[PDB]
Amino acid sequence: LTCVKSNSIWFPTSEDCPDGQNLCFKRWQYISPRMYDFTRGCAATCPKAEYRDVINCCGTDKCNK
Repeated sequence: LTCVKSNSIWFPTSEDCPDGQNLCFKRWQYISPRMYDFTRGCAATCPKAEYRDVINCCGTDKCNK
């Protein structure tokens, strides 16, 4: 599986997922009313979304743009 990857170290790019990580995720973490951290990458499992920790996942190549 290949996913879009973007985080504190990576400008948007693509990652070939480590074996056993078969999900691509998009995640938003609340910092303040007008600020959040947006990240993208590979994952093994998808936790439930919450208001301040919003996540969605998918299992097709680069489906997490």
